[PDB]
This record gives sequence, C-alpha cells and structure tokens, in this order.
Amino acid sequence: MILLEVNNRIIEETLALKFENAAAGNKPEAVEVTFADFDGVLYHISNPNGDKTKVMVSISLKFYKELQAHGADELLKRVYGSYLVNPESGYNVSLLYDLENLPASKDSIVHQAGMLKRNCFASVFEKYFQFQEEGKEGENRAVIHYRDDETMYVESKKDRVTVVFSTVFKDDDDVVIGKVFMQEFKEGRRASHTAPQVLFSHREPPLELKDTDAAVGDNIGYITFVLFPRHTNASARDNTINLIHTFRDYLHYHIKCSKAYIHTRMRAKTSDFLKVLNRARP
Amino acid sequence: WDDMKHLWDYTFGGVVVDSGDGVTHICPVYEGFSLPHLTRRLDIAGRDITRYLIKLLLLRGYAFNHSADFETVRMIKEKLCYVGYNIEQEQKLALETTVLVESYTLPDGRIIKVGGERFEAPEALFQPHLINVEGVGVAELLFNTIQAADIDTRSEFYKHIVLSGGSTMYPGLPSRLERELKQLYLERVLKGDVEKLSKFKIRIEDPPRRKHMVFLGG
Amino acid sequence: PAYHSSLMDPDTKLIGNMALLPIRSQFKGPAPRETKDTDIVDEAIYYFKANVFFKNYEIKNEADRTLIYITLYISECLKKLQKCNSKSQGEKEMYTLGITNFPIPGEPGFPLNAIYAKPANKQEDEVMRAYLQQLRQETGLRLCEKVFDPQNDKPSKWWTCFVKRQFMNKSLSG
Amino acid sequence: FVDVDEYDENKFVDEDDGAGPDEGEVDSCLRQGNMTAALQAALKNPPINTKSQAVKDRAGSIVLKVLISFKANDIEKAVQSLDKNGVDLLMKYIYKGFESPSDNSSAVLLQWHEKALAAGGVGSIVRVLTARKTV
Amino acid sequence: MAGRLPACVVDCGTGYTKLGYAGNTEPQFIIPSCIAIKESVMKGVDDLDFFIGDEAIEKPTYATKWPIRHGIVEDWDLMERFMEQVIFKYLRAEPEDHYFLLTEPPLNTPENREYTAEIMFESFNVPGLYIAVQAVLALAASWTSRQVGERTLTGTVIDSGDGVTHVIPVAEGYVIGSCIKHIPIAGRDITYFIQQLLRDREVGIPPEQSLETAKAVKERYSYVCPDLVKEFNKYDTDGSKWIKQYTGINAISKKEFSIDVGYERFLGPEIFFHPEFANPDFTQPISEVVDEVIQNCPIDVRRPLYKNIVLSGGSTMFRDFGRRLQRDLKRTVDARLKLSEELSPKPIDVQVITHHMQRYAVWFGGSMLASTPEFYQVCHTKKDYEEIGPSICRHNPVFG
Amino acid sequence: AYHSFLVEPISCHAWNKDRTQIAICPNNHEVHIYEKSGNKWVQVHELKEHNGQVTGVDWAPDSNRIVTCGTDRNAYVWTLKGRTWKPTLVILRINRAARCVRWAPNEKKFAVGSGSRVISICYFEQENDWWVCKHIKKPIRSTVLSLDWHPNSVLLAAGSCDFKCRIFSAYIKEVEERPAPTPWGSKMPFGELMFESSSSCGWVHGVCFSANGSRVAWVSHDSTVCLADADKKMAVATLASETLPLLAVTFITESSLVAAGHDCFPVLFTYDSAAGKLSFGGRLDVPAAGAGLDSLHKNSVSQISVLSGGKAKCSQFCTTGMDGGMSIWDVRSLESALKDLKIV
Amino acid sequence: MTATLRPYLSAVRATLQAALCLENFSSQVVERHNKPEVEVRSSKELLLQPVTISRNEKEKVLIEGSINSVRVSIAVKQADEIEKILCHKFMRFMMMRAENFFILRRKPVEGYDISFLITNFHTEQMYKHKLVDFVIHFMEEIDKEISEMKLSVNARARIVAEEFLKNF
Repeated sequence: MILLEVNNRIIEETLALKFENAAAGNKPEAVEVTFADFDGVLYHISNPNGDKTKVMVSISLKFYKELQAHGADELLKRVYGSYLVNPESGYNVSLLYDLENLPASKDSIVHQAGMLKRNCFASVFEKYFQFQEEGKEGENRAVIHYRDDETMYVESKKDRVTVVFSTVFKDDDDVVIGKVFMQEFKEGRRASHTAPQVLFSHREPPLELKDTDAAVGDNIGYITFVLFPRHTNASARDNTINLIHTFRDYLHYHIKCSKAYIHTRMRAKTSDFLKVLNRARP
Repeated sequence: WDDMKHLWDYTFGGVVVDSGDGVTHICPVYEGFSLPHLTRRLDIAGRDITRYLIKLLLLRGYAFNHSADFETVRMIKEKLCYVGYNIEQEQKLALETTVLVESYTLPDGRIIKVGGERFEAPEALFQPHLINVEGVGVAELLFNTIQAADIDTRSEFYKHIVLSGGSTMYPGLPSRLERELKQLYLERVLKGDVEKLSKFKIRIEDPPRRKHMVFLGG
Repeated sequence: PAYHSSLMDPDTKLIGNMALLPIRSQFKGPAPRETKDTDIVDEAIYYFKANVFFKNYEIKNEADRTLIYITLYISECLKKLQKCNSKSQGEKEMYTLGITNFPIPGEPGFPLNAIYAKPANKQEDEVMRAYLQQLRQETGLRLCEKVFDPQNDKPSKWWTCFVKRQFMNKSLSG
Repeated sequence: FVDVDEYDENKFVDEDDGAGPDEGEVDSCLRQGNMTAALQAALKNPPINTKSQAVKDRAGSIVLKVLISFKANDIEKAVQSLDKNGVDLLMKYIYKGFESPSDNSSAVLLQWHEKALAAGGVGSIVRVLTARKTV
Repeated sequence: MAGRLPACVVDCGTGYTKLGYAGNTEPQFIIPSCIAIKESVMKGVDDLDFFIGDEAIEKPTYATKWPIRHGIVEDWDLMERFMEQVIFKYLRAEPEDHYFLLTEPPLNTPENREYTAEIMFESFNVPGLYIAVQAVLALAASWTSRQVGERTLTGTVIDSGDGVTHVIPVAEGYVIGSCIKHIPIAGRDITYFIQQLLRDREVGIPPEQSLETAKAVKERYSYVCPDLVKEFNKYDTDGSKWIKQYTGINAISKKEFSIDVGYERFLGPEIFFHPEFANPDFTQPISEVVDEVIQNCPIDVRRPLYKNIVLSGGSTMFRDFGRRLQRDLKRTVDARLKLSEELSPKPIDVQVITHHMQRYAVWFGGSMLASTPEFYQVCHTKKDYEEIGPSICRHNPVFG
Repeated sequence: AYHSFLVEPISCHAWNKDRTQIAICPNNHEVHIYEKSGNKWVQVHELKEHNGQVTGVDWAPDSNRIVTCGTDRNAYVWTLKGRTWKPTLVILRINRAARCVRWAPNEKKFAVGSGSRVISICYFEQENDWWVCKHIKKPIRSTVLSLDWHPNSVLLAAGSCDFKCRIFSAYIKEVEERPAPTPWGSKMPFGELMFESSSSCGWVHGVCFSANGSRVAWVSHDSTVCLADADKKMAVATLASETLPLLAVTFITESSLVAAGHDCFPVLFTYDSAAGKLSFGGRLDVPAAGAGLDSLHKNSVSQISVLSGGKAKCSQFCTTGMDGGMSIWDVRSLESALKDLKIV
Repeated sequence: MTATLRPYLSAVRATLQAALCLENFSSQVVERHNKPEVEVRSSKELLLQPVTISRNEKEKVLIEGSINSVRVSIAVKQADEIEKILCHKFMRFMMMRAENFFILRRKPVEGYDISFLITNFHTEQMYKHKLVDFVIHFMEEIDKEISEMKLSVNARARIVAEEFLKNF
C-alpha cells in the first residue's frame, strides 16, 4: 500500500456482507459497531427506534458546523437521493437503509455509502472549483477546523484554487523527517508537468496572519496546495477532491512508515553485528 | 515435646550472626556463656530474601507465582544473589552496564535473565523499610548491640564478629558489614572528624564450614 | 472409555481362560441356552461401533475376553460382507467363514496370546474350538440382518466404513 | 549517612617523590635549517612529578609547537634518529596533544603517530597508559 | 467510550487475528495473521509493497509468511509492516490520538513486551499502550453467568481455538508458570479426523480440496454426544432425522456433490476425550489433563481453580462441550476422593463457564476492559515512554 | 607441539616430579588431571573442592603433594591414597582470593600470595595435626602476582600489583635455625625486605630466580623485563619490548631467559654479564585448533614451566595461555634450523 | 569520503592493541568479588592512564583501560540535523540491546554517542584481536550505515511525492 484509501473498509464490508445475505431470504441479525476514522470523526451503526430490519450509517464530526456553512447539506441532499434522513441524536449525518428496499446493484449503491468522510468535504471544494470557474472576486476564505489544532484554508484565486493545510508534528523529531518529504515535493515539476504546485512554510505562515490569526510555532508546519483549472474542472472535480482531502493523513502515514523502514534497516544492521561478534568463538 | 522421642530414637547407634533460613539474630558471648540481657533478634532471614526476590523479579517482567515457585526462586538466590557493597555504585552498574546480568535455566527448560535485583533483594537485611517492617537492619542492630552492652571490652567484641548459617555467605557481605559498621562507628561516636577513624578495630568473620561441633573436656 | 460386558455371573462357567456365556442359537456347540432376551453376541454387536475405535482395553472379567473375540470376529465378518451383492448371498459366506478354523489361544496367528489362556488338554481344546465356532456362526447370521438393508444389494456404508478399523490394533486374520 | 575506603589504611596512593625542558634550546636549533635538532632538543628534560599542570602544560605546549613546526616527509628522518626511550616520550606528548583541540594539531599528529609508532612499536603505547608519571 | 473517541483493541494469534474498537461486542475484523512480501533488496517503498490477511494468501506474485509460531513473534520486521496496515487500512483510526491495547500469550518474555512497545511508541505516535495476556482477557470474558455479579480473576482457562489446546491456570489475575499444558489435538486436528473418517465412506470427493467438505461440516453440523454407544444406536435406529445431509460445490474442480453426515458429527469432537481415537502417540483425555494441571498448582487455590473453569476459542463452541466436561471431570474426581475416603472431606465443586462470547473471548474481554475510565490510568503514557524507555512495558499492572 | 584442550583459557597448571601427568584448571572450582598414554591423552581424575575459581596449582616432586589455592579464600593439600585424591583444609585467614602458590625446591612449606595485601607462608606442624601459616605483609600492600622460591628453600620472589618486585625471608623455626649462603644480605630474618623495584613499571606478572638464586628476573605490564643481580652490586638491567607486555617468565641457564604473554608467542632474551645488560633476539615462533594468528597460540600465554634439566640447562618447557591450549617446546633440534639464534 | 580517515582508524587500532590484554581479577576491596575496575575505580593502581584519540574537535575515541576491563567511547561525525537525530535513535537502539551485545554499555559516557565495556570475560570467550577489529570495523560501518539510511529516506521521499503527484 503506497497510497491511502479514500473509501472506508468497515462500512463497505459490513453493509455488503449484510446485503448479500439479506438478498438470499435469510433473516438479518442485529449489528452494533461504534467505530471511528482518521481525524476527529465518529461512526455508528445500529438498529434504531425499536427497529430491526433497519440498519443506518451515522457520522459525527466535531467540526460539522463549518462544512455545513459551505453548502454541505445541499450537496448531500442530491447525493443519496432519498437515503438521507435526520440525525441519530449525537451524529451530524444519518443514512437509513431499508432492507425491503434495495435495488439490484449492491456493489454499486454501497460504494458511495462507504465514502462519507469524503462527501461531507466535497461541497466546500466543489463550491470553490465552481467559484474559480465563475470568476467571482468577492467571496471570503473558508476557515475549516477539522482538528483541535489543525486548520484548512480554501480559496479560489483568479485562475487557480488554493488549499492550505496547517498540520502539527507533536513529536519534534517528526519535523526533520517531514521536511525531507517537502523538499522532494517541491521539485516535483522535474517529473510531473501537470502536477499541482506545492509550497511550504515553517512556524510562520506564507501570507497568513491576518486577520485572522494563524497558528505559529516550532511544531507547526504549513503546506499549500495550488489547484489550477485543469484539475478543478467538471472532469477532474471529484478526483482532485477525493485525492486532496486525504493528503494530511497521507503525510503522517508516510512519516510513520518511514520510521518503520528505519527500524527494519536498523534491525538488519544490529542483528548482523551480533553475528559477527560471536563469529569469533568456536 | 512428645514428637521428640521419635527423633532421638530410630537414629543411632565474640559476636555471632546466625542465618539459616527462618531468621538471624546476633549473639554476643562474654566468658563461657551468652548474655541474657542482650542477644537481640532481627525479624528477617532467607525466606524474606527469596520472597522479596520473587516480588522484584515480578517488577522486571518475570511473573513467578508466589506459593508455587518458592523452591525454584530460592534455588536461584543461592547462586547469584549477593550483598552489595556500595548501593549507589551497584545501581550505577545495573543501569549503565550489563556485567551483573546473568542467565538461569528453569526446571521446565526456560532460560531467564536476572540482573540488579541480585544485590537488591539481600539489601532488605540492611534496609528493612523496603519490606514494610518496623526494623533496624543487621548493621545498625549489631552496632547497637555491642554499643549497648558494656564498656570494659567493647572494642574486643568488635574485633571478633563471625557469620554463621547458609544465608550469610552472600558475596561481599563481610566487607559490607565492616564498612557500614565503620560508618556507624563514625555517625554515632563523632558527628564528623573523618581523621580519627584511622585507628579503627573491626574484622568480619565467617569462614568455610557448617560443622557446629561443640565439645571440650569430658 | 471402552464398554465392558456385565453378563458375568457367579455361576458362569469357564473354558480355559474365557467365559462360556449362554447364547440364543440353533447352531451346535457347548454354549448354554440363553433364556433372557439378550446375550453376549448381542452385546458385542451393540458395543462394536464404539469399541472398535479403542486401542486399549482393560480386561475386568473373563466375559470381556469373550466380548473381545466376538468384536474381532465382527471385524472379520465386515471384511467378507464388504464384497457381496445380496443379503442371502452374504449369509452363505458367513456360514463358511465362521465354520473355518480360525486360530485359537496358544497358536501363532492368534493375537492376545499373552492375555488368553491356551487349552490345557485335547478335550479343553476341542470344546473351546466348538464354542468359538458356535459364536462365529451365531454372530455372523445375526450380523446379516443388521448389515443387509431391506434393499437387496446395499452394503450399509454405515457398517462398511469400519472395514479398515482394527479393535485394539489386532486381527484374527493376523 | 559517605565513602570510608578512601580513608582505609591499606590504601594505594602513588608517591610524588622522584620550569620543564628548555625553551631556549628550542630556538637556536629552530632553526637555521635544522628541524630534527629541534625535535631532539624539545624532548629533553621532561618535567613529570610536578603536581601542578601549569609547568607540565607549558612543556606540552612547547612540544606541540615543535611538532607543528614540521613538514611531512621530514618526520621520518627525525623519529628514526631517536632511541627506544625517546619514542615513548614523544608518544606520551602525541597523546597529550590528543586531549585538546589545538586546531589541525590532530591532523599532523596522526602522521606523527604512525611513524612514531613505527619506531617504538605498539609496546610504547602501553607504557603511556601504564605510568603513574604524568605529562 | 471515554473521551468521546474509542480505544484500539488488537489480539494477534498464530492463526486468526481479532481486531476492532473497544465497546463493541464482536471484533470488527478477524483475519489470518499472515503477511505477503516480495522477493524480486529494499528500494524505496519496496517495503510497502505487501498485502496482509486473506489478501496475503491469494496473491500469486506474492509470498505468504507467518510471523507467529506456537504463540511467539519470531519475525519482528514483518510484524511491524503487518501493524502498519492493521492501523492504516482496516481499523482506519489515527495512532497518535488513539490508545492501543495489544496482547500476548502466557510464557511470553519481557523482551517481547519491550519490542511491542518500541514499535508502537517510536513509529506510531500513540498516546498510550497496554499489553494484556490472552488467558486473562479470556477470564474477564465470563462474568456473564446468570445473576448476579460475582467478579473473580481466579480460575482455569482452557484455550482451544484452531492451532493447539492450552490449559493455563490463572490465579488472582496472574497465570501460573510451569502450570500450563498443551494437547496435540485441536481444531485443525479435529478437521483432519472427520475427514479421514469420511474419505473412507463417501465417494466423488473434491480433488485438491477434500478438506473443505470435512471443514465445513465441523462447525455447522458438529456436536458433543454423552454416551457413544447410545448415540450410535440412535443413528442406526431413527435415521433420516438423526442423520443429516450437507451439499456444496467443488472448488478447484467445479461440481455439485451432496453427501450424508452421520457418526462423524459426534465422533469428531469425541477425539478430545479420546486422543487415542486419532492420535496413536497420545491417548490422555482432556479431563485428565485439566485434573493434572489443577493438581500441579498450590494446595490452597486448587479448590477455587476447580470452581471457576472458563472456556476460550472457537474449538470450544461445540454444543454441550462444557456439560460433557462436567460429567467426566466430576466422575474422575469423585472416583479419586472415593478411593481416598474408602481406605478409612466433602466433594470438590467443579464449574465450567460457557458464555456467548467464546470464539473471540479474548478480544471481547479486551474491549470491555479497554472501555472503562479505570483503563486510562493503568495505561502506559507517551510521557513515560518518551523519557523512561520501553522498559515501562516490562510490567503491565493488573486491574479489574 | 601445541595441544588444544578445552575452549576456554587455562587459569593455571602444574607438572608432577615426573613429566608424565598434567594438572590444569579451567576457570572452575575443581582441577582436572590428564595423562599421556603413548600417543594419546587420558583423564585419570578431577579434584573438586573450591567455591571460587581456582587460580593456582602447584605440584611437588619428592612429597608428590599437589596444593591448590583459589578466590574462595581457601587452600587444601591434596594427596594420593588409593585412586581418589583427598585434600586437606587450610585457613589462610585472608578476606581475598589467592592469586598464586608455590611449594619449594625442598618441598617443606608452600606459599600463597593474596589480595589481602599479604603473603601467607604455610608449613606443616606435627603438634595439632593441622597446617598453620604466618603472614609476610611488609612490604607489599596490593594483590600479589606470581611468586617464586629460591633453590635454598628460604628466599621468596614476589611480583605484587604495586609496580615493585620484592624478595623476602621465609624463616621458619621448624626447618633450620639460621639461613643459607646467599649474596642477598648477610642477615635473613623472618619478615625481611631484601630488594625492591627501582622503576615504576606496570604490575609484575612473573618473576623467576637463577638456578643458583644469585640472579632474579621479572616482567612488568609496561612490556619491559628487568633483572636484579645481587652478585653484581644490585643490577638494574632493563629491556623495553616493542610488542605487547609479557607475563610468565623463567630462566633457562644464566644468560638466557624465556618469556611469553599478551604477545601470545614465546620470546628469548639473553643477558650479557660483562656490560650487565639484557638484549632482544626473539624468537621461537616461526610460521589442531583453528587459524587467525600465525603463532602457535590464538590468545595470550599466561603461565610457563620448566620440565627437565632445571633452570641451568632447560631442554623442554611448557606454556599455557588464555587460548585454552598447552604447548611443549624443545630448544635443541630446532636451534640448528633457526638461521638466526643465540642461546647463552 | 576520507583524506584522513585511515591514519585516524590506524591510531585508534594501535591504541586498542595496547589498551586490551586484561586478566581475571578478583576484587581486593570486596571479599569474593570480580567487578570491572575501569568502571568501579576503587583501586587507583588498577587503573590505566585514560587516553584519547580524535581526528578533530568532534570525532574522537576515549580509552581508559584497567587490569580486568576497558571502556571505549565514540562520538562519531554528525553534520546536519537528520544525521544527529538518526544517530541518536540508532545508538540508543543498540544500547537498548546491550544485554545482547555483551560488550555494549546501556548508556554512553557523558560527552560521547556510544561507549563499550570489554571485560576479561570477553577476552576469555572471544579472540581479543578479533574484538579489536570489530571496533575499527564498527566505526566505518556505523558511520557508513547512517549514510545509507539517509540516502534511502531522501530517495523514497521523491517516490512518495511521485505516486501522489502523477495521479492528478
């Protein structure tokens, strides 16, 4: 696994598994899982208000208010079509699946459901991709707090969008390693001509602060992605979105896996030393 | 007492520190007999060292069941467990090097690794608070015992201390008693003056035997 | 554990080292006439499917020794009944197989010679040979109504499946 | 309550029973063209015994000065001019210069070590570690 | 529960690995702990090119490896990669803001405990870690008796999943050392027996997949019978209803074959009480093993050990398994105490506990314990690792 | 000439009056005796009676008694009596572990040097039926490394760890009254310092005494060998080696000397009396077990002994190192092969 | 890169032949005790002169030999931050396995990145000259090994950027 997945495996495997057996005459057993996902996002699957042949998928995001104030619901309303209902009291969005209702394509109408951590975010980007395409020079930023100490800023310039991530490396050492990745990312044009531009600012913000106040510190790092019109178009809108919204988790993932790799190399060297030391005995 | 007859039949045909396995108790001797007004007892001997060792090993990640492995851990004590001379230094040795760490094979074939606890466990003899006992410790007790007795020939006592029993053969013990007693003979006789102790008088006994063969004339 | 026989009586006879148990039968031999509704052969047939898996067997009674011969014999019968096509045809094979001169204690070819007493004299010999044959005979015809199904030609696989299993890891054909 | 063995009687403390070399000599011969003569002069009359580090550090500073005042190909000729005893003392000073960072003083010293070693062998290095006579 | 977010619970077994989030009743994913690696010299992300679980036992262009043997981690590198994907693919939960609660088998060493900390803390910026012993987790997974309360961590856990049977005697939340016993009969062994018994009865069997049939019959039609002969008699008398039939389709052959299932139903699990029924080199019944184990423990916790016997693992799920244990063990112990008595202390109370969460009992116990606030105290903090060392994992204090 | 015994290093060893059997200690608490049977080596018995590593063993020629000393601060006098050997119990009254022991040319009293910063001189007493012992602390202070005895059964050489070689009197009111005839002073009383090192060289690992005892030699840790001659107005004669410091050493005649040590290979030194100076000249090590070194030892040699001919004209000598290997060297038939050899 | 590597390692090696050659030494202060003297330092006469060899202000080796033990310390060369942090993790990692090293200390002497603890028990169970070779080879391997790790990480970061970036 090089790339992180966009879709959620627990949802997709749970519903798919329940659905093939339902569409077989077999009764449905109760299910109760309260799992989560990358970042501050909860998830609940249950049998509601005394129900049973009711399943429902609910999501709780601590920062839902901010996404909603950017046309998040309006989009979800035209997404599920009719599988969107009220909230399970405690969870900002709820989907309700009636087993005596499904179509004739589960592996088709189930994949979307697995994508929830993405469809909530899609609206802000789609909205600014639209902005760029319209050329509206009068719309504010898009300050969205997804993490207790993390913020994303989205803005659509004259002819190119800009998605900025303010990420935190709690472990100081993680900073050095993280910098190495940035260096290689900066010189990406040497391999990709049609690849988004990336900027990086340490501690201080590029042109932030502002108005509003920007997070500053030895453990803070800023990454700016620059989206053009060839990626925000009506042909690469979704894609660019489904990809870009996983970047933060992608970076921390590769930093941690890099550390794991360093462990393997190091094992491969310390273990060898012991063999050489004993190779002097009988 | 009615269980003694079976024992007798069917068969045939100076200051002293004695530790066998139940407990030790210094016994001074003036003339040809002991001293009733003296002969103080210490509530800790061998079993306490094995038990404390079990607890310490538990702290190192070897979970020995207490009332199940006593003979094994006991057997482990009389082979590695020793008495430390300078606890600060021993602790330094344990933290900074691996020279104190030794491997031991258990009856089920498993090999474990034992280190600093080797000197930590017997230390309870000198620092009773370690096991929740309102004690004094071998050194302080011995000192107090000779010191509290008489004055006429105290020093003579000091020059004749002897170890006895299976639980006093721990390596470094004699040297430890002598040094710690030196510290007592300095922190209880002259709140200072580290230039008078150069005229000390004390040697730790304990030779190589276990034949308590007492007799004489007849 | 293995199932033993509870048919030993304080007045049960003995033919060398075994136990001359009564049976219900028209075949000739020195077996007493059984009046009760069950006998050693029924017991052996009843216990067989379970006992045959056992590798070890504690001899508690001289009745157990007889139970064992009959169990081993059931095995021999299954060996022959395996390859036949009709209940009537199988019966003929059983009669000939039982009438055979299978080895007896004391002879090589008989297993358990360390557990069975050999016949002390010629009389004891001939009489044990007659008992053994009468047990074989009654065991076999009785086994036919169990193996053969109401449907001609149909080796009850539920009996055939034991053809390879050897009680106590021994054999009368070995 | 505290060390008492340091106050034991059967203790072991070297006896300092029985300023420095010659600064001057390190001048006249340093040097109308004679580099070897300077080295042989600087290694004469080592302090030692003197508890104070002032005098010792003085001789060591001077010696290091001389060692630095040398070319590469001309070291070999000088070192080979010494007796078995001389190599050990030179060696003691080389190691001395390895205690402080006096600039490239180390760079040339490794050269000053291979060749010096070549004259007195590895045994000389042992004498430097086995001596209660300091430098 | 707790701080809104749920903790992570992972139980790594030789065969199946049970993973999920605390608070849940059943694991979220139970997958073989195999890992598929390449062979075509690390070159950049060449270490990330791997698959795990079922995805590791299907990739032809991939080599399947098994890091856990008899219960110990024997290959840490592969284990580390495995954990990479466990966290960043299946659980889908940040490791820098989600507590971890790994596990270990009894007889595991302190070194492994420390390694299980080096990986978790230095690669995964996790905030907290706890390492629980499987048998003890198996113990918590049982208070669910009838009514009411009565929590205890003194008892004997018989853990039989799919590899080998284990008889670890726990005491006051602490398992006994040389008190654990192994039996070379378990699930895997049970499947082989039933197979060898069918192969010599039914015909038209699956070529390279002749085990599947006997494998599917095991957990789906198997059960424990009381008296063998009475059961045999049952089948030989009232067939068609005592005897059942199972169908299926040929794997690497493609063919619809239907077979009858009979004696094997009870003969399969019967091997447990009669190893000599399939294992010619072992004949000691499980009841006797349990008894020997209890007798090797100290003369004082022995009776209590007899009073609280708990089950763990999928191989303990055959119907009336616990009941059969009660008959045989009560009979053996009474016979023993009978011998005692006659040559001249009240009968010893034996109790086998059988709850709902038997299969993945370890994980369930784990989820429940990791679900309480009282856990967010006993956990090792990032603060202690980042200053004191992996050594803090040498000892993992008990609670509950 | 080299034999590979165990895998560890031999702490010490000793040969009986008749170079036919060898006693060796493998860092254990029980000595092991081996014997040669034509062309093979055979185990005949293993003496066990020590609670610490045995660090010394010596054998007698006349009495035929073997004495051992160890870190368990104990010493026993083994004997024959049937097959199994029975050792006696001797109390040294020391809190340290013995580092070396030596009987005597006469075989009447042994000596054990110790970490108690003392030398224990032990002798038999037909009074209590036990073995006594007198202390000779002065002037030594630190642990004593190796000890040699004079051919008169009086003088005693000690290396010590204080970087100073000493010679002592073993006056025992049990053998003879006055002392013997030796240049070393005129009055030899019990407890007397006859000679002390003149240099501050490393610890003295080995010290031998001329066949007559008129000359004494010793090797320091500083890879140097000194020799003091009392017959030449107290000689200082020194030789600085270019290799690793040595350890054990013994006289072969009166001008030559064989030593070995941390260098692993054996070397010869010769003494020129006229100038009174020692010179170098290797070199018995020209190129069973393994292969890492081109010398007949794969680790340091820690003990050497003379087998026949005495210190005046040794013909065969043995050597044991930490490599756990024992070698016997013959300097006669090879001497001719050596395209370069002195000898006397 | 060298230009002065070999003379340095040669001098360290030479110091090591001289510094080793220990022997089983029972404690003279403590009854029945064999503690490593270079560590305990309770008998000054048992201590050798603490030497030191370095190629510059940052790279050096300290050797303070004794009769039954030798303590070696290394600093290694560390230019920028990534070499520093990589080094800290690696040295600490090895030290954690000290118990498995036999000749590795749990901690490094103040002022150095790593220190060794060779005792007479080692010269008994290992060829001392082959032990010395390990030190010289370790320095070259350790210094070189760290370089390979750096190259791997820097190289991999480019690839990590490419898989993400080409997918736009």
